[PDB]
Amino acid sequence: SAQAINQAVNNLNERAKTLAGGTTNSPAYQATLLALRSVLGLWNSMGYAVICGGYTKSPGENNQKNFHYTDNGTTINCGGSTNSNGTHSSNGTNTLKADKNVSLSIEQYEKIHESYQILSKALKQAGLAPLNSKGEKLEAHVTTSKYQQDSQTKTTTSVIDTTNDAQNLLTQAQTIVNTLKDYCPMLIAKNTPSWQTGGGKNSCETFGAEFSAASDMINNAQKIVQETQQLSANQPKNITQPHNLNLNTPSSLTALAQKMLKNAQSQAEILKLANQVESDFNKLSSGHLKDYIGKCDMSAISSTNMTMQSQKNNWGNGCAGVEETLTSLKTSAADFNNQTPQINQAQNLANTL
Amino acid sequence: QLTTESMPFNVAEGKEVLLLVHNLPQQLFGYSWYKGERVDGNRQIVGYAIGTQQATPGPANSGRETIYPNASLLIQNVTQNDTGFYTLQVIKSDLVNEEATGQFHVY
Repeated sequence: SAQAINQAVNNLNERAKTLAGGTTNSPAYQATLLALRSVLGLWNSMGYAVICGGYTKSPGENNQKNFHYTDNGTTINCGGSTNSNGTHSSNGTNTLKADKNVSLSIEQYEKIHESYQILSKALKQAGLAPLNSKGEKLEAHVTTSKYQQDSQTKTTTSVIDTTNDAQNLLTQAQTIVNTLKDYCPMLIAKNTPSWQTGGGKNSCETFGAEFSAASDMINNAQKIVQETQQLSANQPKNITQPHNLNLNTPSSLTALAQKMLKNAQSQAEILKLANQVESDFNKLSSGHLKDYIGKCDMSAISSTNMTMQSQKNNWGNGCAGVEETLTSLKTSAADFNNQTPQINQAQNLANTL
Repeated sequence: QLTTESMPFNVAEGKEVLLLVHNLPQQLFGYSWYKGERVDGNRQIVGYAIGTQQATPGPANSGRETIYPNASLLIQNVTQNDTGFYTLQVIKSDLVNEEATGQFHVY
């Protein structure tokens, strides 16, 4: 009949426009945001312990580099050690070669740092852009320091032109997880979190499940983006001139219906992925990071290669607002799990032709 | 405190010497041996990471050295050039280091 097919099209479009364009109502958006916040939470929870600054070329290059996290700010030193008496040493991790199951190079660390700052600054200054939207441009700042030749420490803030679209931000998150996953740098030993008391063990030994979890959340979130654009360029049009059989020919009617089914399957696939992100978050957030990634209050934990601006800082726990976004994913998915009957009528209605 | 001991101290040319390490910390990130008095990357004999057990040689590596998990350094077919000070830097799991020097003479 006329308005039956026409009403089913209006159900798909309104649901698709909410799923693609919406923020707080969209489980596609909130799952993407969860994956982004989870990697920020991962690094905030255990990033300080990652051993960096092993040499690439030579032991003769005793390169160091300080990486800055700003507020109660902190600074992480790659390359150096601290001597028995407590003084800083320019000979430390940089005496030993950087590779798998040992130590990140300064280069590998500066990628993690740069991506982290891009991701963190983008979500705070602009938020995640809607998945159908192409994004909004914004500058990101990355502060680091090097030691000058027998003299003072030089600070340097870089500018990075970046966007807040999902595809970009997911790439930043992917850089952090894959660098930890692929090269398994060792953790520093010694308000110490439970997992650290993880001293003579690499980061993949302590967080293998958590890296795999985050890794999958990113890949599933990237797939949601690719289905959302496919969905967006697959809109079934309303039937107009309902009895004009020359205009509304039984060819275009079968084509419209097959456009509705591909539109329907994309929506099903997105919600499937969104649940798997929620599944993968439970794997991430129930191991060593259970009492950490979800929360944020000012601790005072310190390793020998960290200096802090006061006696506070926020290392040890996530500080990404993951619990907020987890419930928002559930609340949005509940709305979409109630409208699944209206979708199922629209699938059956199209299959008839 | 960390301590070297060369065995023997007075070494005949073409023979071998073992630098024993006493009071080695039980929790280690890694360590490195050096030619001479001080920790100098240009005179690194070899670096050893505990995670991989990779004895990565350095610029001072003659090819006649063998390093062990107990931080000991065997040197075989000792030449007259091998005389003098050696330096061990050890790096603990908490990123704190301990230095120790040793020495042997060759005749």
